[PDB]
Order: sequence, then structure tokens, then C-alpha cells
Amino acid sequence: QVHLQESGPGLVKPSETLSLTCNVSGTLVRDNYWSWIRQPLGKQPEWIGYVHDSGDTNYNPSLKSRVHLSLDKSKNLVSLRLTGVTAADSAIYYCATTKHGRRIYGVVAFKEWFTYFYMDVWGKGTSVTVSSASTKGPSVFPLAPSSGGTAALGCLVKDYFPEPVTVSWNSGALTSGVHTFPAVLQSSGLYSLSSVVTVPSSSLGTQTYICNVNHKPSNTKVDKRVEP
Amino acid sequence: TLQCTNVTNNMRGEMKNCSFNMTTELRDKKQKVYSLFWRLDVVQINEYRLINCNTSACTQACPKVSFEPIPIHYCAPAGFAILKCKDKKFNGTGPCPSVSTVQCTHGIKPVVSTQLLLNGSLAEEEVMIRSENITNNAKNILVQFNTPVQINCTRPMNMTRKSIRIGPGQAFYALGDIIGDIRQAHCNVSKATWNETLGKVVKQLRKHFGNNTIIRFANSSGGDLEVTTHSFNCGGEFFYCNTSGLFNSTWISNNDSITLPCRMKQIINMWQRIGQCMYAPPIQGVIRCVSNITGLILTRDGTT
Amino acid sequence: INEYRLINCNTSACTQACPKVSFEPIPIHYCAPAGF
Amino acid sequence: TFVSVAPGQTARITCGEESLGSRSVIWYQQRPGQAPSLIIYNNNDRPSGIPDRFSGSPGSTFGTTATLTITSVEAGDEADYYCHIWDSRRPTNWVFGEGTTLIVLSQPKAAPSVTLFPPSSEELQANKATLVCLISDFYPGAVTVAWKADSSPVKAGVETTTPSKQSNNKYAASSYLSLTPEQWKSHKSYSCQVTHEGSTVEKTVAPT
Ligand SMILES: *[C@@H]1O[C@H](CO)[C@@H](O[C@@H]2O[C@H](CO)[C@@H](O[C@@H]3O[C@H](CO[C@H]4O[C@H](CO[C@H]5O[C@H](CO)[C@@H](O)[C@H](O)[C@@H]5O)[C@@H](O)[C@H](O[C@H]5O[C@H](CO)[C@@H](O)[C@H](O)[C@@H]5O[C@H]5O[C@H](CO)[C@@H](O)[C@H](O)[C@@H]5O)[C@@H]4O)[C@@H](O)[C@H](O[C@H]4O[C@H](CO)[C@@H](O)[C@H](O)[C@@H]4O[C@H]4O[C@H](CO)[C@@H](O)[C@H](O)[C@@H]4O[C@H]4O[C@H](CO)[C@@H](O)[C@H](O)[C@@H]4O)[C@@H]3O)[C@H](O)[C@H]2NC(C)=O)[C@H](O)[C@H]1NC(C)=O
Ligand SMILES: *[C@@H]1O[C@H](CO)[C@@H](O[C@@H]2O[C@H](CO)[C@@H](O[C@@H]3O[C@H](CO[C@H]4O[C@H](CO)[C@@H](O)[C@H](O)[C@@H]4O)[C@@H](O)[C@H](O[C@H]4O[C@H](CO)[C@@H](O)[C@H](O)[C@@H]4O[C@H]4O[C@H](CO)[C@@H](O)[C@H](O)[C@@H]4O)[C@@H]3O)[C@H](O)[C@H]2NC(C)=O)[C@H](O)[C@H]1NC(C)=O
Ligand SMILES: *[C@@H]1O[C@H](CO)[C@@H](O[C@@H]2O[C@H](CO)[C@@H](O[C@@H]3O[C@H](CO[C@H]4O[C@H](CO)[C@@H](O)[C@H](O)[C@@H]4O)[C@@H](O)[C@H](O[C@H]4O[C@H](CO)[C@@H](O)[C@H](O)[C@@H]4O)[C@@H]3O)[C@H](O)[C@H]2NC(C)=O)[C@H](O)[C@H]1NC(C)=O
Ligand SMILES: *[C@@H]1O[C@H](CO)[C@@H](O[C@@H]2O[C@H](CO)[C@@H](O[C@@H]3O[C@H](CO)[C@@H](O)[C@H](O)[C@@H]3O)[C@H](O)[C@H]2NC(C)=O)[C@H](O)[C@H]1NC(C)=O
Ligand SMILES: *[C@@H]1O[C@H](CO)[C@@H](O[C@@H]2O[C@H](CO)[C@@H](O)[C@H](O)[C@H]2NC(C)=O)[C@H](O)[C@H]1NC(C)=O
Ligand SMILES: *[C@@H]1O[C@H](CO)[C@@H](O[C@@H]2O[C@H](CO)[C@@H](O)[C@H](O)[C@H]2NC(C)=O)[C@H](O)[C@H]1NC(C)=O
Ligand SMILES: *[C@@H]1O[C@H](CO)[C@@H](O[C@@H]2O[C@H](CO)[C@@H](O)[C@H](O)[C@H]2NC(C)=O)[C@H](O)[C@H]1NC(C)=O
Ligand SMILES: *[C@@H]1O[C@H](CO)[C@@H](O[C@@H]2O[C@H](CO)[C@@H](O)[C@H](O)[C@H]2NC(C)=O)[C@H](O)[C@H]1NC(C)=O
Ligand SMILES: *[C@@H]1O[C@H](CO)[C@@H](O[C@@H]2O[C@H](CO)[C@@H](O)[C@H](O)[C@H]2NC(C)=O)[C@H](O)[C@H]1NC(C)=O
Ligand SMILES: *[C@@H]1O[C@H](CO)[C@@H](O[C@@H]2O[C@H](CO)[C@@H](O)[C@H](O)[C@H]2NC(C)=O)[C@H](O)[C@H]1NC(C)=O
Ligand SMILES: *[C@@H]1O[C@H](CO)[C@@H](O[C@@H]2O[C@H](CO)[C@@H](O)[C@H](O)[C@H]2NC(C)=O)[C@H](O)[C@H]1NC(C)=O
Ligand SMILES: *[C@@H]1O[C@H](CO)[C@@H](O[C@@H]2O[C@H](CO)[C@@H](O)[C@H](O)[C@H]2NC(C)=O)[C@H](O)[C@H]1NC(C)=O
Ligand SMILES: *[C@@H]1O[C@H](CO)[C@@H](O[C@@H]2O[C@H](CO)[C@@H](O)[C@H](O)[C@H]2NC(C)=O)[C@H](O)[C@H]1NC(C)=O
Ligand SMILES: *[C@@H]1O[C@H](CO)[C@@H](O[C@@H]2O[C@H](CO)[C@@H](O)[C@H](O)[C@H]2NC(C)=O)[C@H](O)[C@H]1NC(C)=O
Ligand SMILES: *[C@@H]1O[C@H](CO)[C@@H](O)[C@H](O)[C@H]1NC(C)=O
Ligand SMILES: *[C@@H]1O[C@H](CO)[C@@H](O)[C@H](O)[C@H]1NC(C)=O
Ligand SMILES: *[C@@H]1O[C@H](CO)[C@@H](O)[C@H](O)[C@H]1NC(C)=O
Ligand SMILES: *[C@@H]1O[C@H](CO)[C@@H](O)[C@H](O)[C@H]1NC(C)=O
Repeated sequence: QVHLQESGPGLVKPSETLSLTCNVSGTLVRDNYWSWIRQPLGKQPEWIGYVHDSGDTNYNPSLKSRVHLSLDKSKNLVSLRLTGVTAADSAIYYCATTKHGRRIYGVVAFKEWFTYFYMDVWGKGTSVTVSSASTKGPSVFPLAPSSGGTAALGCLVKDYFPEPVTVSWNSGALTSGVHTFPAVLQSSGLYSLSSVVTVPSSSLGTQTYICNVNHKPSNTKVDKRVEP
Repeated sequence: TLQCTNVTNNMRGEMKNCSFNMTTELRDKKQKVYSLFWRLDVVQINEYRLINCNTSACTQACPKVSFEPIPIHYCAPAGFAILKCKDKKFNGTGPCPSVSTVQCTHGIKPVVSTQLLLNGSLAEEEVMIRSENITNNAKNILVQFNTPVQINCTRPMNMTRKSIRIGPGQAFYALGDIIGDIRQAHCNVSKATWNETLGKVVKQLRKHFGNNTIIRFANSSGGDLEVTTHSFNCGGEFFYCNTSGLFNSTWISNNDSITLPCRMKQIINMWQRIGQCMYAPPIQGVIRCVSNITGLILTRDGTT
Repeated sequence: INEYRLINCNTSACTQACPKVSFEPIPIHYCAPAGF
Repeated sequence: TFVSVAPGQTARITCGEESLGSRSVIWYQQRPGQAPSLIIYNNNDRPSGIPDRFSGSPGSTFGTTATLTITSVEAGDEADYYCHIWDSRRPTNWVFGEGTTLIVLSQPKAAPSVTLFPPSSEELQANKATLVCLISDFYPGAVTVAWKADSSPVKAGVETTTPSKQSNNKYAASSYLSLTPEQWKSHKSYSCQVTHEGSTVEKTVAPT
């Protein structure tokens, strides 16, 4: 099986060097092609550039003098470097394998062909927001249960920047009845989300419900426990 | 004055997308219309111009007539006759044993070609080698095949015919936009047929240039365009094809196609100098035609 | 044409009849040669 | 762009400019909130894991766009679709053609599972107050939340997200209200009202 994972800063100041790393698990970085794609919010997926061993590498004509890829054959990871970033480069940077094909329309011998590429196995993607503001660590407050036979229980992550934030329950042991909501941007410039779990009321237990909060740009891990 | 550019590709330029001013029907307002000429049709001036404008006034071939070689029987009137030699081995010169008389010759399709003889009479038994002086290297060596060699030629560009009216009455036929892939014209010769027919001629060449002699072949020495390429008509267009691949052999004392690159030109000066220019009109759709290689026109250079 | 133009200019190039010749139908006797 | 087809029929998806040469159109499927995945490469060649219900127009027709025919439409193919026009007369296209969205009819209706939570005890001691109103499992996604201070409406302080579905007919909606620890102990009851379609769900809250 092939598993891909993009890790990056998440926030980079304007006119700075974005440094992205795509760790690869399932195959080597020498036998395959590699390609990053970025997707703004609401726009179409914009191709960046493909990279392979043996010096075979090409970049987007629109982002030429600014981007540099690389393949770490010893660590088996793909790197990206985007120099002189602006608010435009804020998007979602995916990292995917690439296979190639040769479309033959003419007589072959007359070079009457063109190579075409297509990405088949994608990654989850990293969120890269570009802003000249400092990272703020959130603040986690528990959400008390209140009332059928069922009950409602949640957590809260207040005032943080930038996106995103991952919310798990009991270190990954509660996925039935878990609905994490998208955040809201306030007039102050900080996002805020919620995540509620439906559990049966027969939770005298104490069926210890502990949501795990994580915020990569600020390196914050706060384990909060919700109690009636 | 032609303002011209490349053809929409993504490389080597071969064609031109040209725009110009043009007399309409009325002797008043001009016309901003575009054509599309091969590189051999035009030439720049320090912006382009047609390749003939600095030489011969030009005339456009009528689109109704066909340049398709039909059989032509020559004859002679009363008080005259024509003799047909009917033996299988005759180098066209000397006495003929089996002479017969006829009134009109066999169907002779006037195929205007160079290098490669096309759709001609096949020879009998052994292939024929005919020359005016074999010791002189300044006379061409006519060759006639026994087995025909199969040659195919496509013009696989689905082109367009624009009809810009330079009235009143007259109207020029141009090339519109090209529907489909940017390809060029190519003639195919089967690799299996050309190898056996090439060796059949050189065993005849040993009969005249020494038994254990080495016979080599190369492409054209150079000079004019017509001499170097295989000029011919089919479907109206005029092809000009590279025979460096049919004459690249070296013979000692004892499964696919051979594709040949072909250019194209609209404006032509035929039979050396006669008939002025002629801009043959463009041809729609993919042109394809099969011809017979029934002989070759060879020259000799001045051991082996 | 949307000012005018001659009615032929969009069809056939034109030629002007010479003013000396007359279009007056004169008698014409057809004939046949010898043997007919 | 969007395309609407009833469950079980046939969907067709327009993408990219018109074809000028022989193409190799590459189609993709971006689920809401997920990465895009490969559907059809080489005009109609499906890789493994994609059913033969998806077929793209052949990349041999000069003068027609890239069409993605989708037979036997289901509530699962309700996602985004881009394509990658590989043309022989076009330079390499690095921006995908603008996407096309498939919408599956006869979902058809769904009631908002609204939820209203009062502010936490750990936040009150931080001299801050906030009311959270989660709305989930509602179709279609177009709510208009209204808060109430007993019977009196609240103007400012309202912070309401925007609907966003998650691989389902389930859409999400969060409404917030920022108050002060003195403001919360003041009024008798605060209400979150969600106006979805014609209906209106309402849920209140009261201090201890
Ligand atoms: C002078 O001599 C020269 C030299 O010989 C000669 O030059 C040659 O000209 C011809 C035509 O002018 C030219 O042919 C082209 O060949 C293209 C490539 O074909 C070759 O490869 C394929 C596949 O190989 C790949 O994939 C393999 C895995 O499958 C892999 O192992 C390989 O490594 C490689 O990656 C192969 O199938 C072909 O074999 C054919 O020929 C064999 C005989 O030699 C025969 O036994 C085979 O069966 C096969 O024949 C066909 O078989 C079935 C029908 O029975 C067809 O369905 C097949 O597709 C075969 O054609 C070759 O080895 C070929 O792709 C070109 O055809 C495409 O392009 C044109 C124009 O662009 C389109 O109109 C066509 O419709 C076709 O487009 C389809 O394919 C592409 C790419 O896959 C798709 O993206 C398209 O969307 C479309 O496919 C879809 O639509 C159709 C619509 O119905 C649908 O059916 C499909 O299922 C799909 O949904 C083109 O034919 C050749 O390259 C050239 N050079 C050489 C060296 O030969 C001159 O012509 C001669 N001149 C004259 C005047 O005589
Ligand atoms: C050596 O000898 C061979 C054999 O003679 C010769 O091959 C010939 O090649 C030429 C191409 O240059 C062929 O000419 C054309 O062939 C196509 C195909 O014909 C089809 O249809 C007929 C039905 O009549 C079928 O019998 C046949 O099998 C094919 O399926 C035709 O489309 C062409 O027709 C046009 O040209 C004719 C003469 O030039 C016109 O009479 C005719 O009206 C067509 O003109 C117009 O047609 C359209 C109007 O309807 C118009 O839109 C067009 O633009 C155009 O103005 C033409 O016949 C020829 O057929 C081949 N020979 C044979 C026996 O088939 C080689 O060329 C020769 N080698 C050399 C070097 O010359
Ligand atoms: C050789 O060079 C010549 C240059 O003169 C080329 O001829 C031009 O070809 C282009 C094709 O790209 C033509 O441009 C197109 O014109 C179309 C006609 O527009 C009409 O419709 C509008 C209504 O909206 C009328 O108001 C107007 O008066 C016209 O009657 C447009 O529809 C096309 O727009 C499309 O393409 C653009 C590209 O950016 C898209 O953004 C649009 O969404 C739309 O899809 C286009 O603009 C141009 O008109 C031609 N000129 C002439 C004089 O004919 C030859 O094609 C070229 N040959 C080759 C082989 O390359
Ligand atoms: C359109 O044309 C461009 C060129 O103008 C094509 O890009 C070219 O793609 C080829 C491969 O198809 C590249 O060649 C490669 O070079 C490396 C050496 O660095 C070699 O290892 C590879 O095997 C291959 O030969 C070429 O560099 C590249 N050129 C440019 C300028 O990027 C493009 O593929 C064409 N696309 C279409 C749709 O026509
Ligand atoms: C076709 O003719 C027009 C004139 O109607 C040319 O347009 C003029 O070009 C000259 C320089 O070439 C300019 O200085 C004029 O201002 C242009 N406009 C006029 C005179 O009204 C046009 O360039 C011609 N196109 C060609 C030669 O391709
Ligand atoms: C007309 O123009 C053509 C093409 O520009 C001229 O042909 C050139 O002649 C010279 C002779 O020294 C050759 O070296 C070039 O190779 C020829 N050009 C091409 C494209 O073949 C021709 O001489 C001109 N005729 C004149 C000026 O009377
Ligand atoms: C053409 O063939 C004839 C024979 O049919 C050749 O004639 C001979 O020529 C040589 C001189 O080269 C004489 O010595 C012989 O007496 C001739 N014999 C006959 C029967 O004519 C002739 O030379 C050949 N010409 C070419 C150019 O090949
Ligand atoms: C091209 O060569 C072939 C030779 O195979 C010619 O076909 C022969 O034509 C003659 C009369 O013209 C017939 O007697 C033969 O029976 C034909 N051969 C076969 C196998 O049927 C063909 O006519 C030639 N085409 C030309 C000269 O245009
Ligand atoms: C070359 O392009 C022309 C279009 O200019 C094609 O003509 C079309 O032919 C199909 C069927 O053959 C018809 O359904 C269309 O209506 C035609 N279009 C026009 C504008 O007439 C022609 O088929 C193409 N050549 C080839 C070999 O396919
Ligand atoms: C030239 O073209 C002809 C037909 O266009 C080719 O003849 C065909 O050959 C194939 C096998 O290679 C047969 O299956 C067909 O039946 C043949 N067609 C006809 C009409 O006889 C020929 O092989 C081509 N030769 C070259 C050198 O290109
Ligand atoms: C004949 O073939 C030779 C190759 O065998 C061609 O020679 C080349 O000519 C070009 C000039 O355009 C040079 O750039 C190359 O370096 C030459 N190659 C060699 C190996 O010498 C020659 O052009 C051909 N001539 C014709 C008329 O076809
Ligand atoms: C005809 O074919 C020959 C050989 O196939 C061509 O010669 C080539 O010329 C280029 C110069 O642009 C060289 O780089 C190649 O190496 C040559 N090829 C070989 C095999 O030597 C020639 O250009 C073609 N055209 C003409 C008009 O001769
Ligand atoms: C004449 O034919 C020979 C081969 O018969 C050609 O030699 C090529 O040589 C290079 C290296 O020197 C090889 O990589 C090629 O594979 C050879 N070609 C073939 C077809 O085998 C030579 O190039 C030919 N000359 C011309 C002018 O085409
Ligand atoms: C040239 O102009 C004449 C006159 O404007 C055109 O003749 C007209 O043809 C249409 C055909 O639909 C008739 O309905 C009109 O009655 C004709 N006009 C007159 C005055 O008789 C003729 O078609 C034009 N030719 C072209 C544009 O090629
Ligand atoms: C046409 O293509 C050739 C390719 O060598 C290029 O050098 C030339 O500049 C092009 N002409 C124009 C007008 O762009
Ligand atoms: C043939 O050429 C040679 C040498 O070029 C010459 O001596 C001879 O007279 C010519 N004519 C013949 C042999 O009939
Ligand atoms: C075919 O041609 C090759 C040259 O490519 C030559 O070596 C070989 O001897 C030829 N075959 C025959 C049977 O003459
Ligand atoms: C060439 O050699 C053959 C036999 O090897 C012989 O029959 C023939 O006469 C010779 N040709 C000459 C000597 O001109």
C-alpha cells in the first residue's frame, strides 16, 4: 500500500521561503515520479511541478524563478521550496505520485507524440496560510453535557491562528457520533470551532471523555476532560 | 506585403499563418483576410512576401481541371507508320529482331516526376539498364523495373479552403485553419520490396562496371531543389520528397516501411522554365494515393 | 449595399459593347460543303 | 458550474476549452473536504478501483469539448470534478479547467439537529462568555440563525459560520454569541432559533 503525508510550517510570513516536506511510506523516491499541487479556496487545482531522479524535473511556467523541488534518497522524502511567497500562495499543498503516458497520434518516428502525466495516489494535504501575523495558541474549555435516552457532550477551542486544528476523543477511541464543525473567522482575526459527540446517557461510569486538542503552528497539546 | 507567423504548435516551423490587405470586388475598400502558406511559398524582406513576386508574374490553377495522368496514345497520319520493337532484352539502341508495326502507341500517362519513375511500363524478364554512353559519367542512366515497387503517400492534414473574392469575377483560393494534428506528408516504401529490387539492379550494374566491383549509392550531390527531391503530383498538391533513405547502400561483389519526408509547395515553375508560375489550389481532406515505382533515374560520379 | 453599385459587380467582370458594331439582325444563309 | 441528474439516470460533465488536436483528457473527483482522486485518464481508460459507469468522450474528436458521461447516478457521486486538457496544439496546461459539480436530486429533505450549549465554568473565570449553537444534518444548506434574550432579539455579537457538507447530505452550521459574565447572569433565558426552509426550531438555556 502507498501512503503519503505532507508536513509544513502552516504559516509563513510574506516574502519568505516556504519549506515543505512530503514523507513517503510504501515505496522509494527513486523509482517513481513526484508532483505537488496547490488549491486555493474556491479555485481550481493549480499544478506546480514534477520531480524525479536522474535530473528529470520541470516547473510551472508561472512560478518558475521561485520554486525548487528535491528528492531525499536517504530519508525517502520529497521536499518543496517556494521562495518569495505572498498571500496568493496561501492554499492547500498536496503531494502525489505521478505515472506517465505517451500519446501517439502520428507516425511515432516523426516525434509526433507527447508525454502526458496523471496523478493517481494523493496525500491528505497540508494547510499553508501566508499572513504577517503572529501565531496564537488556543484555549480549550470543556462543554458540559445537558440532556430521551441519549445525551450531548462536546469540547471547545477558542481563539487561535492559523488553520487548522485536529480534535480527537480519548486518543482516537470515539468515532461513532463525532461531528467536528468548521471554524468561524471573527472580526478579530481568530478562528473558532466546536466538536460534539453523541453518547448514551448511561455514562455514570465515569466513562472518561477526554478530547485531545492539537495545533501544529503553535505546538500546543492540551488534553481537556469533560465532566457533568 | 505578408505579415506572417508560425503555426499553432508546441519545435520546427514549417508553415505560415499570413495576413494581408486585398482588393475586394469594388475598387474601393480593401480586405483584411488571412491565408496559410508553406515555407517554400514565401520569403522575407528586411514581414514576408510570396516567393515568386520577385521573379514571375503569377496565375492560379483553375479548380475544375484535374492533374491526373490519363492514358495518351500518340499516332501518325497517312503515308507514315510507327514501329514497335517486341523483344524482351533491348537497350533501346541497335537492331531489333522482332519488329512489329502499329498505328498508335500504348497508353502513355504523362507522369511528371523526378528520380523515381512512376506508373510506367514494366520491363520484361530481367530489369533493364539503359544508357546513352556508359563510359561517360555525364549521361543519365535510365532504369526500368520488372517487379513494381509499392509506394504510398498521404497528406494527412485536414485543411480548409478559404475563398477570398478579389473580384469582380475572379476569386483566390487560400488555406484556412487546419482541422486536426500538425503532421507532414510522407511516402511509404516497403522495406522488403526495396531491398530485393535494389540488388536486382546491381547484378545488372556488374554486367557493365566489372564483375567483382563495388557499387555504392548516395543522395543528390546538390544544386537545385527539383534535382535533389522526388517531385511529383497526386491529388493536386506537389510533393518534394527526400531520397536519402532509398539511396544509402554499399554492395560488395557478392519487416516494416521506409518512410520518406515530403515537403509541399503551391507556387511552381514546371519543366525548368515554361508556363510561368502556377499556384495550384489547396486540397481539402486527407489526400492519399498509391503509385508504382517502375524505374529510376541515376547519375554517376567522376576500383569502385 | 448597406450609396449603390452596379448590379454586375458582385458577379461577373464586365465589358462594354463597342459603339461601332450594330446589333441589327441581318439575313444569314447556312450551308453545307461537298458530299452533303 | 453544476449538473443535476436524478438518482439512477445519466450525468454529463463539461470541462475545458474546445478540442483543437488529439487530446488525452484526465478527469478527477474532489469530494467535499477531501483530496481529489483520479477517475479517468487517457480519455476513457479507467484505472483499477473505478467502475465502468464512468466514461469520458473519446480524445479523437476534433472540435468537441471533454465530456464525462456518468451513468447510473447515485447519492455518492455528489462531488466536484475537474479535468486536465492535454492538447497537441495547446502548450502544457498547468491550471486545471474550471470544475463541474454533480448534484443528486431527491435527497430530499432533512430537519436541523440544532444544539445549544451554555458557556463553560473555566471560561467564566476568564471573565469571558460565549454561547455556541451547532446545527447539523440539515438539507439543503441555507439557515438563518436568530438569537433571543427572553423575548428580545440580539443584534450584534453574533458570529455564524457558513454551511459545508461532509461526504453526505449532512451539512454543518455553527452560530456563536459573545457576552460578558455580567450579561449572562442578567436575563432569564437565551434562545437560539434556526429558520430552516419554512420551519423554525428553537431551543433556550437558563443559568443556575
Ligand atoms: C507509413 O508507415 C508508417 C510506419 O508504419 C505509418 O505510421 C503509423 O501510422 C499509424 C496510423 O497512421 C499510427 O497508428 C497510431 O498508433 C497509435 C499507437 O498505437 C500503437 O500502440 C497501441 C497501444 O500501445 C500502447 O499501449 C500498450 C498497452 O495497451 C503498451 O503495451 C504499449 O507499449 C503502448 O504504450 C497499439 O494498440 C497499436 O497496435 C495497433 O496496430 C496493430 C498492428 O500493428 C494491431 O494488431 C493492434 O490491434 C492495434 O490496432 C488497433 O486495434 C484496435 C482495433 O482492432 C484499436 O482499438 C486500437 O486502438 C489499435 O488502433 C500500436 O502499436 C494509436 O493510438 C493511434 O490511434 C489513436 O489515435 C488516432 C488519432 O490520434 C485516433 O483517431 C484513434 O481512435 C486512436 O485513439 C485512441 O487511442 C488513444 C490512446 O490510447 C486514446 O486516448 C483515444 O481516446 C482513442 O481511444 C479511445 O477511443 C476509441 C474510439 O473508438 C476506443 O475504441 C478506445 O477503446 C478508447 O475508448 C494511431 O492509430 C502509427 O503510430 C504510425 N507509426 C508506426 C511506427 O506504426 C504510416 O501510417 C504509413 N503511412 C501510410 C500512408 O500507409
Ligand atoms: C499512379 O496511378 C494510380 C492509379 O491510377 C494513381 O492513384 C490515384 O490517386 C489519385 C489521388 O491523386 C486518386 O484520385 C482521387 O481519388 C479519390 C478517391 O476516390 C474514391 O471514390 C471513387 C468513386 O468515384 C471510388 O471508385 C474510389 O475507389 C475511392 O473510394 C477521389 O475522391 C478523387 O476525386 C476527385 O478528383 C477527380 C479527378 O481529380 C474528380 O473527377 C472528382 O470529381 C473529385 O474532385 C472533386 O471532388 C469533390 C466534388 O464531389 C470536391 O469536394 C473535391 O474537392 C474535388 O474538387 C480522385 O478520384 C485516384 O483515384 C487514384 N487512382 C485510382 C485508380 O483510384 C496515382 O496517383 C498515380 N501516381 C502518380 C504519381 O500520379
Ligand atoms: C491564423 O491567424 C488568424 C488571426 O487573424 C486566426 O483567426 C482568428 O482565430 C481566432 C481563434 O482563436 C478568432 O478568435 C475567436 O473569435 C470568435 C468570434 O467572435 C464572434 O462572436 C462575438 C460574440 O461573443 C461577436 O461579438 C464577434 O463580433 C465575433 O463575431 C470568438 O467567439 C472566440 O472567443 C473564444 O475564444 C476565447 C479565447 O480567449 C475565449 O476566451 C472565449 O470564451 C471564446 O471561447 C475567439 O475570440 C478570430 O476571430 C480569428 N480572426 C479572424 C480574422 O478570423 C486563425 O485561426 C489562425 N489560423 C490558425 C490555423 O491558427
Ligand atoms: C509542449 O512542448 C514542451 C516543450 O516546448 C514539452 O515539454 C518538454 O517535454 C519533454 C518530455 O516530453 C522534455 O524532455 C525531457 O528532458 C529530460 C532532460 O532534462 C529527459 O530526461 C526526458 O527524458 C525528456 O526527454 C523537455 O525538457 C520539455 N521542454 C520544456 C521546455 O519543458 C511538453 O511536453 C509539450 N506538451 C504538449 C502537451 O504538447
Ligand atoms: C493594411 O492596410 C492598412 C491601411 O488601411 C494598414 O494600416 C496602416 O499601417 C501603417 C503602417 O503599416 C500605419 O502607419 C497606419 O496608421 C495604419 N492605418 C491607416 C493607414 O489607416 C495595415 O498595416 C495594412 N496591413 C498590412 C500591410 O498587413
Ligand atoms: C528572388 O528571391 C529568391 C529567394 O529570396 C532568390 O533566390 C535566392 O538566390 C540566391 C542566389 O545567390 C541563393 O543563394 C538563395 O538560396 C536563393 N533563395 C532561396 C530561398 O532559394 C532569387 O535570387 C531572387 N531573384 C531576384 C532577386 O532576381
Ligand atoms: C546496346 O546493346 C547493343 C546490342 O544489342 C550493343 O551493341 C554492341 O556494341 C558494341 C560496342 O560497345 C559492339 O562491339 C558490338 O558489336 C555491338 N553488338 C550489337 C549486337 O549491336 C550496344 O553497345 C549497347 N549500348 C549501350 C549504350 O549499352
Ligand atoms: C502497378 O503495378 C501492378 C503490378 O502488380 C499493376 O497491376 C497489374 O496490371 C496489369 C495491367 O495493367 C495486369 O495485367 C496485372 O494482372 C495486374 N497485376 C495484378 C497482380 O493484378 C497495376 O496496374 C500498376 N498500377 C499502375 C501502373 O498505375
Ligand atoms: C475534416 O473536417 C471537416 C470539417 O470541416 C469534416 O467534415 C465533417 O464530416 C462529418 C462526417 O464526415 C460531418 O458529420 C460534418 O458535418 C462535416 N463538417 C463539415 C463542416 O462539413 C471532415 O470529416 C474532416 N475529415 C475527415 C477525414 O474526417
Ligand atoms: C500501401 O497501402 C496499401 C493499402 O492502402 C497497403 O495494402 C494493404 O496491405 C495490408 C497488409 O499490410 C492488407 O491487409 C490490405 O488488404 C492491403 N490493402 C489493399 C487495398 O490491398 C500496402 O501494404 C501499403 N504499402 C506501403 C509500403 O505503405
Ligand atoms: C545527403 O545526405 C547527407 C548525409 O548523408 C546530408 O549531409 C548533411 O548536410 C547537412 C546540411 O544541411 C549538414 O548539416 C550535416 O552535417 C550533413 N551530414 C553529414 C553526415 O555530412 C546532405 O545534406 C544530404 N543532401 C541532400 C541534398 O539530401
Ligand atoms: C534529407 O535527409 C537527410 C538524412 O536523412 C538530412 O540530413 C540531416 O541534416 C541535418 C542538418 O539539419 C543533420 O543534423 C542530420 O544529422 C542529417 N541526417 C543524417 C542522417 O545525416 C537532410 O536534412 C534531409 N533533407 C534534405 C533537404 O536533404
Ligand atoms: C545509412 O544507413 C546506415 C545504416 O545502414 C545509417 O547508420 C546509422 O548509424 C548510427 C550510428 O552511426 C546508428 O545509431 C543508426 O541506427 C544507423 N541507422 C540505421 C538505420 O541503422 C546511416 O545513418 C544512414 N545514412 C543516412 C544519410 O541516412
Ligand atoms: C449579387 O447581387 C444580386 C442583387 O443584389 C443578388 O440577386 C439577389 O438574389 C436573391 C437570392 O436570394 C434574390 O432573392 C434577390 O431578388 C436578387 N436580387 C435582385 C435585385 O434580383 C445576387 O444573389 C448577388 N450574388 C452574390 C451575392 O453572389
Ligand atoms: C516560425 O518558427 C521558427 C522556428 O525556427 C522561428 O524561428 C520563427 O521566429 C517563427 N516565426 C515567427 C513569425 O514567429
Ligand atoms: C563515350 O564517352 C567516352 C569517354 O567519355 C568517349 O571517348 C566516347 O567517344 C563516347 N562515345 C562512345 C563510346 O560511343
Ligand atoms: C537487405 O539489405 C541489407 C542492408 O540493410 C543488406 O545487408 C542485406 O544483404 C539485404 N538482403 C538481401 C537478401 O539482399
Ligand atoms: C562474371 O562471372 C561469371 C561467373 O562468375 C561469368 O559467367 C561471367 O562471364 C563473368 N563476366 C565477365 C567476365 O564479364
